[PDB]
Amino acid sequence: GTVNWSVEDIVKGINSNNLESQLQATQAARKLLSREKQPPIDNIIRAGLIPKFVSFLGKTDCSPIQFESAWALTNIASGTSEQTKAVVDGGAIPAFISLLASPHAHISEQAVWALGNIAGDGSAFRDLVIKHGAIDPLLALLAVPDLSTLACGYLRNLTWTLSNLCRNKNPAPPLDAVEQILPTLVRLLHHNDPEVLADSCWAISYLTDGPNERIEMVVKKGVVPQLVKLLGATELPIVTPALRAIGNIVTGTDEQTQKVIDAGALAVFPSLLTNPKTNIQKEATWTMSNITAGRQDQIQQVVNHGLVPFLVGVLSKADFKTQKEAAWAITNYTSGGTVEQIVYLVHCGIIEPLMNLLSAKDTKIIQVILDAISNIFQAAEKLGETEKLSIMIEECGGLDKIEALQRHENESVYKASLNLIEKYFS
Amino acid sequence: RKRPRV
Repeated sequence: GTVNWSVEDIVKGINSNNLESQLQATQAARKLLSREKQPPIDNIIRAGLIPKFVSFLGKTDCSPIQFESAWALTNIASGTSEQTKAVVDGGAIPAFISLLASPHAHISEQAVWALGNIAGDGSAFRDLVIKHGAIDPLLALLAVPDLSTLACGYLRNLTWTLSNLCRNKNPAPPLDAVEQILPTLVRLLHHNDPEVLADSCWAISYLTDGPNERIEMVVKKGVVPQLVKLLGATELPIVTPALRAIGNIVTGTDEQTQKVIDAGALAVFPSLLTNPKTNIQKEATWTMSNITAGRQDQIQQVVNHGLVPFLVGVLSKADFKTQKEAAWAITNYTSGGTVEQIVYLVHCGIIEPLMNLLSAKDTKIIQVILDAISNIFQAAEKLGETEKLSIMIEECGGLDKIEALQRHENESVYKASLNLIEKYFS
Repeated sequence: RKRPRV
């Protein structure tokens, strides 16, 4: 019927003055654009078909051509920024927003999907979709007493499109648009479906990726306990965005961080800091570094939850990017912690893995480590035991590495290293 | 970020 038409034939059918001929040509275009190996998006665009598709979105009496043109345009809009731009340039945004009210769920859903691709291009099209008024009819689709009565695929598409309206920076989404979306997001964050949860978490992770007032908007909605619960999920597609959101939240104020600690997040980090997925380990350690940058009572809760040995472990053996995050966690800890907290750190075995990382070809981690060593030496001086620490550092090979760094081509490196040798090894 | 319907 409509499989493997030529673009020439699609054009001839869409140019006929016969709505049913147009419908069949539009379906043929949809099937072309729905094949996976290199759909001819640019050939369709060049044939001038986008404005016809867009005008078909308004044909209320031929709902199949609304559906077929919506799908065709969705797949064009899923392409490069230039292809998405051709869809927007054809007037598609207000036509899709009008389609959100279609009595045919499959057509409404297709408009949701299209708007998600357009908004997902970037900040400017995201904000243009918002200016045309997409948010109110999108949210109205979710204004039911129990989300479980909506079709699963429909709900997943709505969640994904809403997460694209929360996404991207420079600029972040408008504050009022965020406030309007957030209660529906909180509700989706409690829905039982794994993909709805994953995409809800992604949305929250976008919204918390920014200055403290943005984080506060999210935290004051009370979602942190639910984020921590999802941090413990078995599905990696959920843990990844949930951990990202928690990490973002702990880049804020110590009071925001404290919400994360009070919700029980620290009890999941034994698993996270040993997780077989390298990126989970890395982002868990990043999160820990922004918790050891906090107050001494927060550092103390890291101690009480037994996480210091887990930081020793990721410093000892992990992917290098994780090890560097662990170096940051350690210097933050040593810079902010009490003397007894730093003593405890050393008794957990931090010194040797810290020293072994002075062999690394990355001058930034070397600076971080040297700074940590100075902080620890300062605790030792406050205890009159700089010498025992000097011995400990030498007996594990650390001094060789430090003086090797005296002749390092980076400046603050050899300055800090030299300083250390003058002050502590003579 | 973007996804086609297949």
